[PDB]
Amino acid sequence: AFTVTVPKDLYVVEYGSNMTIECKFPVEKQLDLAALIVYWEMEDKNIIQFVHGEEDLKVQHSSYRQRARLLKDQLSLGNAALQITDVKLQDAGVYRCMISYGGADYKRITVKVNAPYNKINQRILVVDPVTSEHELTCQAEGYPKAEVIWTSSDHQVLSGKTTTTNSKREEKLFNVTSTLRINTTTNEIFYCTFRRLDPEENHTAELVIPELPL
Amino acid sequence: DRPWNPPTFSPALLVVTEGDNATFTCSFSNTSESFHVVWHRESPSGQTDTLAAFPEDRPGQDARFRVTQLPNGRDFHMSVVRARRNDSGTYVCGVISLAPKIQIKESLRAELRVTER
Ligand SMILES: [Cl-]
Repeated sequence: AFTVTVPKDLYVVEYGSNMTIECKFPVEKQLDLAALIVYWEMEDKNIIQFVHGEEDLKVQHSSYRQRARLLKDQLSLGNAALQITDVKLQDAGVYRCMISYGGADYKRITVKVNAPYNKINQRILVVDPVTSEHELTCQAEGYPKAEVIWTSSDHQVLSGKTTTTNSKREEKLFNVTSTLRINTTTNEIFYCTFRRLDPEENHTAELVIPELPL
Repeated sequence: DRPWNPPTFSPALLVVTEGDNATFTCSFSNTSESFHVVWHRESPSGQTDTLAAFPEDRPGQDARFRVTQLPNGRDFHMSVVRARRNDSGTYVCGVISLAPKIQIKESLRAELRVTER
């Protein structure tokens, strides 16, 4: 019967970038907008509702107000392309497209959002010039929680104080700042490494204590 | 605005022998004047295969897969004529409401086992 097909069942998008996911549907002649219906949703939230050749924005979710849109140009070629700007963690999940055009079908697209600790801000402060004690600070945002490893150019393991808090700018993002107090000489190099946790669910086994054998 | 429940895809495990026919049942309560019911095969690697739908257009389907409506209008039979050993796997049915509002609900996965003769 009428079948909607999807080129990529999975998209991996960088946090803060723009993504465009596509759903294909059969077109053998001129696109008849009056009989065409296009529906985009994610976690029971309406994203795009295209009916009678026009986009119905009344039912659209607040989260996608002025950042989501359907590419009209691609529709004539039989391509339902959803473009979302400024992708956040909340945009990570399972999307669903529905197409009605002389028949009806729907497909599923998994979207993954990666928020790395790749925007690292640093600061260097002299605490005491007499003892040449310095204070080094690294900060970055991402998900999930990250620990900071301080190493010298000798790659010796150093211990600093790390503070992890929620990001004020965007929800569900962790702001990670670490501070190291150390006496050092000029032009020596230090490294702050942000080790992140698995962005996938952890695995757990349940253990139940049995009766004591004879 | 009357809420309705997701479709049921019974049996959860259908076991038939190759050469015979297998039939699923997709049931739900329709409050829609215009609606479609589709049949998907969900295999690993993320590929979703559309087998049949109601109403039937002709659209070119495998013909071994067809979806037919029972007289009561609430139960639908997803049939496979002469099931192959390669027909094993997980299958789902979904419903598309267009008339009252645009909403989509999908049934649970149902495993189909095709045993040798
Ligand atoms: Cl047929």
